[PDB]
Amino acid sequence: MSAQKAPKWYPSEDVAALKKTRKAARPQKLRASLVPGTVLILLAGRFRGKRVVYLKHLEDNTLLISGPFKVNGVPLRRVNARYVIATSTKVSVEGVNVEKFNVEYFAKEKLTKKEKKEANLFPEQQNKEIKAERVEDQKVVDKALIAEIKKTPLLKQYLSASFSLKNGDKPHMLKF
Amino acid sequence: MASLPHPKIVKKHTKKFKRHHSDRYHRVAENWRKQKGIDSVVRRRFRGNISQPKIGYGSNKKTKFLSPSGHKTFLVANVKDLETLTMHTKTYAAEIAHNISAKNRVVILARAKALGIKVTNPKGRLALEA
Amino acid sequence: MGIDHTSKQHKRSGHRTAPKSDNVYLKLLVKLYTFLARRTDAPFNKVVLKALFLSKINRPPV
Amino acid sequence: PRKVLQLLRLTRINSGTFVKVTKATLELLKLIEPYVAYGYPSYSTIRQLVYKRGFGKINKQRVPLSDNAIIEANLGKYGILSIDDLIHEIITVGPHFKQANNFLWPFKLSNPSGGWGVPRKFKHFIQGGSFGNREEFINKLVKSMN
Amino acid sequence: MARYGATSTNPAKSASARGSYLRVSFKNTRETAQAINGWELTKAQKYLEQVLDHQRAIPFRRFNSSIGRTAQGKEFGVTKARWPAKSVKFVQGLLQNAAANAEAKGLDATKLYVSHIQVNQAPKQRRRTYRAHGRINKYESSPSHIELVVTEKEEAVAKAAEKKVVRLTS
Amino acid sequence: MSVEPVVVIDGKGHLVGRLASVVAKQLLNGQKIVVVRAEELNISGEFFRNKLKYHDFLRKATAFNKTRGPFHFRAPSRIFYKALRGMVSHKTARGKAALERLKVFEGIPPPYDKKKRVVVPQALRVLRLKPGRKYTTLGKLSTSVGWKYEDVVAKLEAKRKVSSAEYYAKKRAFTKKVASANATAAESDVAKQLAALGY
Amino acid sequence: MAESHRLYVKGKHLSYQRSKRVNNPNVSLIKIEGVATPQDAQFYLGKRIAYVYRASKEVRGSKIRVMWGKVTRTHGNSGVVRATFRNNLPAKTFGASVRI
RNA sequence: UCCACACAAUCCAUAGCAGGCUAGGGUGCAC
RNA sequence: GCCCUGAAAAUGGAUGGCGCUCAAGCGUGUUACCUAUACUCUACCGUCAGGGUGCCCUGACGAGUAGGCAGGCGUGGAGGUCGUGACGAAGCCAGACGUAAGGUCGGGUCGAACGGCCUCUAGUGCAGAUCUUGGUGGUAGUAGCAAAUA
RNA sequence: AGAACUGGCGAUGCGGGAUGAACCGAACGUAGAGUUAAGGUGCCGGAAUACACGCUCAUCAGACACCACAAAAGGUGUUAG
Repeated sequence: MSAQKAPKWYPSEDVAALKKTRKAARPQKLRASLVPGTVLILLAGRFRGKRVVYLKHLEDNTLLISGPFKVNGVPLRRVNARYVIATSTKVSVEGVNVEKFNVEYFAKEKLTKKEKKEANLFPEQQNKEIKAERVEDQKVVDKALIAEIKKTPLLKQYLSASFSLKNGDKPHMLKF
Repeated sequence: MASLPHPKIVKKHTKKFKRHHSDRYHRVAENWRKQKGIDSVVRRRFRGNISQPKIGYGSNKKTKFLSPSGHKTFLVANVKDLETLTMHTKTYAAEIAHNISAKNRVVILARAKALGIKVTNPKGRLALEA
Repeated sequence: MGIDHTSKQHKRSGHRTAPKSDNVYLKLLVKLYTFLARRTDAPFNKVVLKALFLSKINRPPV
Repeated sequence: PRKVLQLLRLTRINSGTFVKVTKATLELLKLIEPYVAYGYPSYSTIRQLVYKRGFGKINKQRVPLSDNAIIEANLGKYGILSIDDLIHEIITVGPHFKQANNFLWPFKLSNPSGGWGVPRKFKHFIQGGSFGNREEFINKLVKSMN
Repeated sequence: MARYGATSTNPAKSASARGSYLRVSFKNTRETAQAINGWELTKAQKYLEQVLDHQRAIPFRRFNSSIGRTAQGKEFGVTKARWPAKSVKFVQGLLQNAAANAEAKGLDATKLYVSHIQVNQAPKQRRRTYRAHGRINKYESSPSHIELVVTEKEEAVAKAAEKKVVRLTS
Repeated sequence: MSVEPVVVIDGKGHLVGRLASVVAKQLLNGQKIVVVRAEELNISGEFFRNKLKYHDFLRKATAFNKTRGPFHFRAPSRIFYKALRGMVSHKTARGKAALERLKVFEGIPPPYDKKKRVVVPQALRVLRLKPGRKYTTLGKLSTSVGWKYEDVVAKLEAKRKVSSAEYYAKKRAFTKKVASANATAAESDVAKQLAALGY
Repeated sequence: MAESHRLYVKGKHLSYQRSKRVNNPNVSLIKIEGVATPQDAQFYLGKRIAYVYRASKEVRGSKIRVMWGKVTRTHGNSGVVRATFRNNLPAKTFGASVRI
């Protein structure tokens, strides 16, 4: 002001603009590598089966998976591999959310949820092979070669994923 | 406010422009003095020698004379000196004088907390007595 | 590189607001002149300001 | 020879100035010569040259040749300042295009990428170096100065 | 204990002695303090009586310069050794002084070992003795202080106070 | 060998200076390298000029006055060891450790049955061949210098003799174990092989 | 013919983790921009990644310390790779261009 | 006194990720 | 051209070294790389252009002894102004910055005094001068304490 | 030794050249990223055991300038013209 030297005083919320240019990744990056986005599935191993949502790349390969366990629970990864091939659900992430928190129904919903995509998967597995499919899952990397098939398809599957990610969190404090 | 005190740390030279041939002789004072003669490598002003003081090393005008906390410190003689400081609050930190006695710090500490100017006055208080 | 460029930097500027002002009045009056000069057209007011700033060598007895 | 550089307004290395077509310049250029690579850059490379390296006039500091600044600003007594018009007009070297080539003042070039812009400093285009007049090579050279 | 250096121990537990401004070679005593550190009072007394007799050498780990060598190393093998009798005699005195404090406190004949011994050159006294060619060189004497604390604590405490790493994560 | 922990190298008819370049660089990589078959390495050029260079180095090794170094190394393992010290920065601690990581053994040291291996075109055959002012084996240089050599070739002859026996029976048993393809086979599968890679 | 051999070649340091309990040693994460072919990584692994330690610019410690990595294993398998460092790197040089 | 050894500081089910149970030749072992 | 021949020197071998010889030689062309504080760019400090409201902004230039000039730091004391003090000055470790001269506080010592600001003045800032004086280490547990033999 | 004309050193860092006031590149506030000069790419030592070819076999020889030597005579049926 005035006189007399001269401290502050605060501000913000501004900018600015982009828009056509908003967009360009936003589907996409998928386009370079193929595939859908997350939630992604154990075809293999075992025949009938299973679901997970890809919370993390620690880097690609080293990937974080989750579901629920506030108390006694159920497990969880950081893994460089073991088993996973993609489905047909896509979000507007690739693959970032995370911790290993969930909880309310999570295991079970994800279990009912899998049935459908897996049930869609096994005929296409019979149509191609099965024993062979393990070796694909084992990789993890991945991605280019063949991103296919159908499955049929999303709406509920997105809902679990969107929640899982939101779920993945927690705030509320705790000592244990 | 700003993240600009991250530049103050980052910029440096907190090389520490000491005397040098300081470490060899104890007498040689830790404080800097210019290398008068030619023959000094330092006077040639290369790196590895220690850099010389100039203005150009100087940090951004906004960052200067601030704590790493980013609050401006003003040394506070008494209860009175607080009165300007409470106006600042968030802007300023108060550093309470070495001169200050224990009993005087108490009044000053207690009043400061109500003002909402905690920085280094609680640290200094713990120190004197607790 | 250099030169004309080095020479310009090598100079100087230019006036200078006078060394010390014993008179308070002279310190504000000169500042008042740069003030008037700049908001309007007046060339004289800008000129007078420099001269008041220089010492025995600029200030004219008439 | 330095005082003639100062005359062309090549103040530092990787400085640039355009010159026109005449024997007199050349003869003055001959004293300059082992300072210099020179030649005609084509119609396009000059467009690429103005955009990155150009600057602002006196009565203002440096303000670039960038988009807004040429279209609205730049003084221009003779003719149209606008980006395409100005560039056409210098290249044709017609009336007061020598006043057009009273640019704001030097283009300050990047060092060449890849050193394809640097064939030997030692040599002339006749020795097999960089030095001397060369039309083709100057356009290649300027591209590298980007 | 005395007006002191670094005691770091306990009054109930320890016995004290110190010697003030004795004139003896500062290096020779330093050797002796170094050599007869951690040991009892009885072992040390025999060790020193042996020294005077030329039975036991005192190691000169530091302090060199045509010191006689391994007549026997005794403690370890090391070239340098003497058996400085005067310097030994003052420490015999110091140990006897401590041993009497220990006895008086009622600490046992069995009691423990010498935690701490130092040696400082205190002042160096002035003196001079004249030389040839009308020039002067000085011959001076070193007053020395030696500190002793003998402690209750060495065998026992080394177990009890068992005593230093630990953890991890609040 | 080209990995991270092997490292065993075949000296037979390899170029001394060339073997030493790669060997130094791998020791700088942090491997512990065992250079084998030391007498059999060759360094190109006529022996006479080669011996003249070494002879001066021996003549140098005649003094200083003092005792305690300098040195001229008689023998093929020793020659090669000298070669590394020159190849690697001898000033520094890093360089010094890299030097400690070499072992050079003549003939074969106590059994390394695992094969010693040739380096990417290191061998003197091709690397002579326009040609060959002569070419000199390290065993030929060192007979003239003196003998850690005399015992080493003596062992080489015994090692090669013993191993040469082994290799004949090894190979016999291998082609035998092997005749798998002397075709069987076809069995749809071979079509799979041709495809399998193919695509 | 070959194998690798060739220089192309850019990369990123993702981050270098100088980590123990005192148990664990030191890790370095590298992401080369596109490179090694999936095949070129896999038949191989042990490709040595050398970054020069130069002046960039202003005064960086411009030293005759040429740095060499090696790829330990992939983690990323088509892209990202694990590396470790052994030497001494210049000062907090995660970020910096990877290269031969 | 010290040798050898524990402990910790330096082709199938399919949970639900992962495994890893159990119905029905290749290679590690005190050799 | 090459090359040998001409071609001999003193403490020990080198072209910087190892020392390769269809080259790691040398010459002819040629491809790709590497590489400075350069050059470009990002951020920002001074000067000068200048602009604008004790303050903010644009762009250019910007190593430096002798040396000129200009702004600033610190000292003992005076006066006035703002105060500070029975745990002050002072000390040593540290803690925060100011490129920087310095600066501020804390540990835990200490047991009476001390800052700021303005204005002034001066027994006013040191590594050194075979500099002064005092103190202290290595030299050392070293030379000497030896020619009437008592 | 003593002039002229000029650049540098003095008073000019940094990069090259084994080291090295005045040789080359380069004129330097800070810090970073990029890319380059001079000059270099078997190892030390970035970076090629590069590509087309030709000579040389003495260890010539790894050298702009430099306390980098080598001549007259040059043989010569060495190779080439």
